[PDB]
Amino acid sequence: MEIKRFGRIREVIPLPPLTEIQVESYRRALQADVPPEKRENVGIQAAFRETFPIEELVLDFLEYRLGEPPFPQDECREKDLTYQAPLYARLQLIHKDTGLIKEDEVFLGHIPLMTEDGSFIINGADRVIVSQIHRSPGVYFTPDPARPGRYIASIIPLPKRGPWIDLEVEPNGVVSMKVNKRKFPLVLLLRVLGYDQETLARELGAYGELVQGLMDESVFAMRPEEALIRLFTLLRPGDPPKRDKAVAYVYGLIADPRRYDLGEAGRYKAEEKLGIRLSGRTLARFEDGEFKDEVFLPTLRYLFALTAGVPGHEVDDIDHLGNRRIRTVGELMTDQFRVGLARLARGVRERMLMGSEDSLTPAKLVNSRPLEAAIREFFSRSQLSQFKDETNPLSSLRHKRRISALGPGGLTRERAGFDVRDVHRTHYGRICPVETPEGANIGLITSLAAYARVDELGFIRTPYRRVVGGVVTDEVVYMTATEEDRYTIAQANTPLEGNRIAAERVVARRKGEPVIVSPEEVEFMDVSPKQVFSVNTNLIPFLEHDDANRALMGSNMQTQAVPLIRAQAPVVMTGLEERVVRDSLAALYAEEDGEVAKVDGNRIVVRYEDGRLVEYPLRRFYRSNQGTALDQRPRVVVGQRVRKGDLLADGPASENGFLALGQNVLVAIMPFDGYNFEDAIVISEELLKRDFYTSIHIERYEIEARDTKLGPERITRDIPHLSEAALRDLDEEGVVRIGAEVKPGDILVGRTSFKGESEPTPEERLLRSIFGEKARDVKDTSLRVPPGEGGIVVRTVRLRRGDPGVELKPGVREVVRVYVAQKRKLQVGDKLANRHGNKGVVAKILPVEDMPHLPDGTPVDVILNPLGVPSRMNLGQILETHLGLAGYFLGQRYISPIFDGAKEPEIKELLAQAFEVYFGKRKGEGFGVDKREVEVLRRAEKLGLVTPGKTPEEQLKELFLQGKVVLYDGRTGEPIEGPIVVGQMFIMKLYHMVEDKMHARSTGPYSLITQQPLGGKAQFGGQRFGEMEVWALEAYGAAHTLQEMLTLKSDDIEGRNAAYEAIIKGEDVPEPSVPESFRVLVKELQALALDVQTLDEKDNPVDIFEGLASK
Amino acid sequence: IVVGPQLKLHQCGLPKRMALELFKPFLLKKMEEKGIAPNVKAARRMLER
Amino acid sequence: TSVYIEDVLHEFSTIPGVKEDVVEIILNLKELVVRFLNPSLQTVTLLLKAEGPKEVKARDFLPVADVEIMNPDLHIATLEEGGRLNMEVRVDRGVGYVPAEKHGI
Amino acid sequence: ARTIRIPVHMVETINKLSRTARQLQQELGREPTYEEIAEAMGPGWDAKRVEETLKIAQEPVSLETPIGDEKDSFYGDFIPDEHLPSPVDAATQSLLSEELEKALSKLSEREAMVLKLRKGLIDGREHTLEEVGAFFGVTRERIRQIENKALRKLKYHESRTRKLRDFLD
RNA sequence: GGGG
DNA sequence: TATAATGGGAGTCTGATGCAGG
DNA sequence: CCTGCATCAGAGCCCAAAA
Ligand SMILES: Nc1nc2c(ncn2[C@@H]2O[C@H](COP(=O)(O)OP(=O)(O)OP(=O)(O)O)[C@@H](O)[C@H]2O)c(=O)[nH]1
Repeated sequence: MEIKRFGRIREVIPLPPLTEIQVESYRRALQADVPPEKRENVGIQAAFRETFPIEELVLDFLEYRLGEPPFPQDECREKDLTYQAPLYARLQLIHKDTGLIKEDEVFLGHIPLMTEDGSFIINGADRVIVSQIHRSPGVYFTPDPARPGRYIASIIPLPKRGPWIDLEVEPNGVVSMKVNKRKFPLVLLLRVLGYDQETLARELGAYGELVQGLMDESVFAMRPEEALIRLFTLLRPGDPPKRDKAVAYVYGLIADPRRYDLGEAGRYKAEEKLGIRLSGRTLARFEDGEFKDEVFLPTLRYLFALTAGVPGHEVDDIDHLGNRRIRTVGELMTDQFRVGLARLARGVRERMLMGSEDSLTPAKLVNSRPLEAAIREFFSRSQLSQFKDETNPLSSLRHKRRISALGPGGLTRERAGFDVRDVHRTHYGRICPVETPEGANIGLITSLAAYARVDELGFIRTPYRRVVGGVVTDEVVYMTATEEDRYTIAQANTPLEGNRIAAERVVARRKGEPVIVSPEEVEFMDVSPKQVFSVNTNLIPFLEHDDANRALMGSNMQTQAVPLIRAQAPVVMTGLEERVVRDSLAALYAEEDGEVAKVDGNRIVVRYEDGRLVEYPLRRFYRSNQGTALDQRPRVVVGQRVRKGDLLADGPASENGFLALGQNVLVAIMPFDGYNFEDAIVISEELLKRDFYTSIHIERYEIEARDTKLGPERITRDIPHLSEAALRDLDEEGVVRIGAEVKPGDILVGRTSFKGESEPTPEERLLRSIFGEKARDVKDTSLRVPPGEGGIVVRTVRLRRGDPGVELKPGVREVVRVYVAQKRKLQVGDKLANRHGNKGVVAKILPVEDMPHLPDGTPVDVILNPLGVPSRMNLGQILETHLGLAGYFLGQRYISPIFDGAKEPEIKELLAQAFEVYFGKRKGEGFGVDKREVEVLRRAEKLGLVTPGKTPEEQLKELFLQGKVVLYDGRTGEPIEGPIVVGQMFIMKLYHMVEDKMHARSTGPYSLITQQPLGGKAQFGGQRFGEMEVWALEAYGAAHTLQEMLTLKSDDIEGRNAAYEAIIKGEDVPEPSVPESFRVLVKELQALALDVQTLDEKDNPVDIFEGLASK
Repeated sequence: IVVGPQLKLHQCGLPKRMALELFKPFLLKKMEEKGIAPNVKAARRMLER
Repeated sequence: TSVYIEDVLHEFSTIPGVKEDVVEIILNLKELVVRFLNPSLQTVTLLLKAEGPKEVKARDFLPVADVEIMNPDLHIATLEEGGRLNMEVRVDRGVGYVPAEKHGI
Repeated sequence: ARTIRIPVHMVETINKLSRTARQLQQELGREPTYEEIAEAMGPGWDAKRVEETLKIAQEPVSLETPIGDEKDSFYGDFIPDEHLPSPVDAATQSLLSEELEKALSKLSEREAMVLKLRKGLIDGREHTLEEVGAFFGVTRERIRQIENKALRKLKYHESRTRKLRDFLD
């Protein structure tokens, strides 16, 4: 069908590569494709250059190299291996005493490599590293809350690279310095820098009472060396103030370009703010034997000038996105790399003392264990390294562009308040105002705006078009927040004739504040409305019509859309759904021009102009982290002529290259018999019949056979006391055959384990003797099927020890994996949502004969209750339906861009053209207006919907332009007493499906210490009946019900055993006994040397252990 | 949870598979009183698969 | 109601030489309209064998007495040079809508 | 240093494997196999012994190890208690004793008394030939015979009251 | 990080 | 069981209450 | 006598919780 696009906005630049924030960050850190001599000092390179040379003997760093991966990406995922490259480093050993030089290339372990789409493979699982927002290093000045006329200057370096500093000015009048939460007079530190009373008086003095308050005579009564010793006694009480020891402490804390690192952004922000230029990233220097100041005096100078009200001095807003920067993958990994390198150096210095000061090379001197652990620690356990969200291609694309304020070096949950969670004015065009979690994390986790990119310093930049005179150039400038506030920025929709601003009054911003301005005053202009919102928000058509709280739900839920076998793109798109599939890397494109030689289910072979017969294998039914099927399908035919960049295969949840998160269904908006109540949804059985909303899902099962002190676990088809009916679908070896239907209780992999000293009790001995069957040496441990799961066995992997290429963790003979698939039809309790935030569970599936239908016999698909619209204020879904109605009959799909879209009149033109096909067909087919259509028209003119005094066709078209049609109830045949809104809507099936969530337990596993039921469905747990639930039972006064919850249904052991026996014998359950978790409480208080005594009414002790604990 | 308009105020819809687990001891006793299984132990073995 | 494809153990397979996956193949066979001329006939089994660079349609099923394929133009599988295909489709008479989990034929 | 204490000499051997493998990884640019370490360790060492040594060297892990970013989940909570009988099993053991005694008496108590002494309900009194000399009521070879007729009548009596078949699991 |  | 070796390395915000201090 | 000032103990529920 035809695709009609609305909107007048010409976007001068396309969206940037969307995963570039990941790819570019790590490529810059490793520089693997750069020749060593040409590397800039950044990332991995910078870490080596910082840690070396290592002093005593001197070990010096030459260069590093990265090898190729031992195994390819697919292979790593299979074998539970990390995708990584071997790292080597060339080191030269120098003897500071002798002259000796031994040089060798030492192996430092492996480093994980990033794939093409911006993710990692860590132990077989695909992972994402989330960027971290934090306060930029630099020098800031904030108002002191206590004294309304004074200020604090804070010098903050990069995280873990130095202390926080506070320069409060105390009530006594002297300027104080705060380091590691301890305070002293700042004048003392100034003298150590070699400052004299003259320098401070002549430099500053202009502020009469402030500069004199810093002056303290006792401090001046000593040369720079004595003042250094004096300060050290303040910071480290009890440590003897040896001159080399004091220098070492203060140097490492202040001047050392190893223990103190301002940022590269810190240097720029400091140089720019104080109007000085920094020679390095440290606050001071050690030069010609004494200390020479860099930062401290300019920072003191700015503070006094600010307190006095000198022009050009302002306080800094700490949530401004110019003073807040992003820490990307490379930077996070490099920080952990730097820690691991410094630890290895501890091993080097300590080994340069023990064992002979001569017979050592660099290869024996280096133990790489500290480095390997730090990198492995970061990737396998950091709280920024997350399990990839790959439910559908958009899930992972969004995951990679997220920004977290949490994690190692940032806010905690308990540690976080309003200023940080707010939407700052500088978020415009940089961080999406919509896409954030609802609940406790609101505002801490956000998403990168679509046109934003992170610069080399770590500040988020956004594009704007230059405007010279009144003419808008095509030159685009990416701006930081600090630089953006200088200019006057017009809105992207301001009218244009050609390249000229066509309005006499334009809508613009100056420092985020909205302002009306004449075309003479316009310096820049927005590139597009798209630049303000995240990628998910940009996928919501008619967004200009949706309340923000609901738009949020629309964004977040597209992440949760399950790939459907029949998946289709929405009939109303925003025009981004093409780009998302392409940047995600889910689909497949042609490298150069060529002709398709072969097309298969498994592969596509293309013959290019070059003559090379490139073969593209297709990924078929691979199981993602969330168990949705990632599978690619061929879109071309043998001999098809393709150009460069044309589609070859469609990925999951994509249709002919457009993002398909759901299906397009015909919807009626109307109550239906209370099956619509409070957001529930009623659907037509026609949807299951034609396999709409069916999705494939795969669950993975695994079992190990290991060596025990009692003998080997063996995976075998021979399992004690089981009938042949039970083993039928098992192969020779005890593994289920590929292509079998397995249901709950069925054996997947047979296994036997050797019986413990529980070697059968005499009760079992006599029973076994009666039947004349020896009690077997092994017991049945077979892997089976959990309650509620099962499907078709599609694959088996078996890995033993002593087979090529495989070695398991110690003690493990063999590992078997069984992949089981299921086709899931939509059912009652599965969850649906559209892009505007209407979400609900399927409560009823009616047979097609009950569904409301159009006069021409077509039944509707979904019935949504109108009560969900007005309080929610998400109207985009309404406009989406109307344009969807026209498209149903005209056979078209639309692109309506956000904020430059299809407007109401334009949709009306399209709706009228549809009516001709819905009606004109009928008038020609020899049918006139229906009797019931008149009855509804009667009711409609009482409503003011149609104008009185027109032919039925004239009135029906009037209703059709309001998006309403006559609807017949399939139960009665009578019309709905009014015209009903009907049209095509895009609705997705989300990841929350009852099959996954239904759970129940009679009795089951218990915890070790408490003897209470376990938690969670996978453990067959019991439900938690918590403090508030007990209150509920208490307020009702249901004491025996409550007592059951506290005893027989949990940790009362004598009672719960006895209660079960009663139910199976038909007796009533016994009165409960003492709960075991109370006995634990008693014994734990005894371990604290407290005597807890249960007493009777006579004040005599009562023994709740029934004699077992007393001698 | 799913809405159930047809229920009277004192009722709820309970999936049969959930009810079988929650009442399992009761179900075992009743299966012996009528006749689906010889005794309590065999009846439980039948519900496993 | 049922399909057996040679060298295929279950629905999620894929056939060398065939463009369509088995899921799509069964999806196309679900559109097949098969008329029984004899009112006494409740079940049959259509056979299809195809090879070479051909687009198999519903006509290519081997003709059986008292059964007429009302839509012989329906596309089934696209095969490529070297692509093969041998299947047996069981067609039944029944009422209403009976889902695959229900009949298990 | 270890929660599970190791003999001082054995700790020395483990540390040797560590150093050895660490050299081996530095020359090979990748992790060594068990076999590569067994060669480097010399005679007496095969790959099997290197693995068993590593199994012994494994240190235990805390039951209180956190799972997840929320600070509200412990590893021990996912561990069932395998020692204490479950309600089903405890119920089963009571029911088994009840059918077992209600079964030796439906032949004769005395031929049940001879057989019951030869194994013991809550005691476990299985010798073989000597001890059985005293009080059953007969001399000594005879008890082996009534053991068979008790066991034999039990076997016939079992096919009717086949309720004991299901206790074989 | 995700559901209400 | 024996050259001599002699002092360490490292990280929010609220309200209530019991304490050395103009 | 009274007031700064620190040290301490608080910060919602249930479910997945992908180790
Ligand atoms: N305590 C608590 N409740 C939650 C949480 N998450 C979701 N909820 C529930 O979410 C529900 C929100 O329901 P709403 O749909 O906003 O109810 P409403 O007032 O009718 O709002 P509208 O439906 O838009 O009219 C509440 O009833 C909460 O019990 C949570 O994290 N904590």
